[PDB]
Amino acid sequence: VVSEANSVIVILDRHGNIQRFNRLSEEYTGLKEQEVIGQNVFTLFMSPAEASASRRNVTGFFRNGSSYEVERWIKTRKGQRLFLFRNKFVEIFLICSGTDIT
Ligand SMILES: CCCCCCCCC/C=C\C(=O)O
Repeated sequence: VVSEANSVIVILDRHGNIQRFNRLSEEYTGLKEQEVIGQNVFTLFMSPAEASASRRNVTGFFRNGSSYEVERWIKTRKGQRLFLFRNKFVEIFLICSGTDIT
């Protein structure tokens, strides 16, 4: 293996259901891409408080959408971890470019 990635890259739809789930995201969660595509990212990987605020962002972003950055406490195999996500359209899908800033 010649190289690795430094960012958790998850692609979502307006409902928050996962479409792509890169390799670093699997290592953080123990769940492979095949398991989580079609699954809701909010209920899977964040608490109710974070899920609430995030789900409104994604829904609001798909209405009047401008690229933005967000800090979201994510729920991983080693407890919660804070990620900076750079979010933007590809318009059906939302690319989430995350960095563990814990
Ligand atoms: C362990 C996988 C974590 C992927 C979670 C995606 C978070 C993307 C954040 C999107 C909208 C927001 O909250 O403003």
